[PDB]
Amino acid sequence: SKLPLLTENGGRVNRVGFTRIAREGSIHKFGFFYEFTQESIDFDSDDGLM
Amino acid sequence: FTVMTKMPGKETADRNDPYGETGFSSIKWYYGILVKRPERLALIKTVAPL
Amino acid sequence: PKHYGKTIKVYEYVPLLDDRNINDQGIDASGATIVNGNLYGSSKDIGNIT
Repeated sequence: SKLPLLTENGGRVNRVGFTRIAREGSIHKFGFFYEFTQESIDFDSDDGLM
Repeated sequence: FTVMTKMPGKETADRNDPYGETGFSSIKWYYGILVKRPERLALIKTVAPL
Repeated sequence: PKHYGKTIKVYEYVPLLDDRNINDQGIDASGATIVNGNLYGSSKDIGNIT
């Protein structure tokens, strides 16, 4: 019932349209740290601690 | 398929629109089939699960 | 080796994300001192991790 049938005379029949969609996404910030003293490095038993 | 495109401008500027502010694009074709041996087309009709 | 007593010792370094990592260095995202300093440790729960 919806086929776009034309005739010999043409004319403005069977007009169509279009649409589009919008997607989105966002970024976020992260991080962490740790502290130490010089003595915790120099006098520690393990020289590969850091 | 025959595709006819007319962009807005002097291409579509006529006595019904001196400014040529609109365009269009159309597609048309002819199609038909000749069924020679209908008995060689087989069809089963059945219900389908949800 | 001789002249070192009867015992051998060795260190094991725990990963940061580990329930075995119990330390007092934890400061949370708000800047407040917290009991654990291993983030979510060994947890696999989405709610707890978030």
